[PDB]
Amino acid sequence: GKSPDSPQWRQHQQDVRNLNQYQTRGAFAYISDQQKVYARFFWQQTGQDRYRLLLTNPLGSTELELNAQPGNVQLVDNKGQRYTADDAEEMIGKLTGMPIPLNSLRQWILGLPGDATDYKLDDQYRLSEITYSQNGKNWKVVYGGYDTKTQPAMPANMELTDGGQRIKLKMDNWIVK
Repeated sequence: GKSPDSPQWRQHQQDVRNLNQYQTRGAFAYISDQQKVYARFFWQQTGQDRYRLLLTNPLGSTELELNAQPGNVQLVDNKGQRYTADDAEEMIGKLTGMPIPLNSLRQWILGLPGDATDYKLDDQYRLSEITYSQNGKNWKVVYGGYDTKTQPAMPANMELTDGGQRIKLKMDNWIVK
């Protein structure tokens, strides 16, 4: 698609990084041969390295609560037990069985490649696909329709796959500042 070496893509990156707060919510789905997790999610982010992920059950209870800051991450599991560790990815994988690539997601959920260098844009110069190798772990990110009701537009449909595990995100809306 559209080349990343274009003023439109540079402008989009700038507009997203110029933001200081991001918040979205929607439907979350984690699928693997070991487990299937369906829940409503709430993602709140401040800057590029601080965020909160909340997964709530259909009935209203918390299935997962994760708050992350560089080198400090707190997690409340599906049984309500709270833990603190230094790395978000190791922590979510070890405590819930869902090895979600949170460190990368804090960039990808915003429509930015982050540490990834292998990616492509759609006709509107918006992130469309990403291939990220993380220790033999090739993550494949596919973007669906964007939320064009915000400025800049933000991702509203995302699918992440590792070949085995699959994570689906569908955002109802966003609030950015």
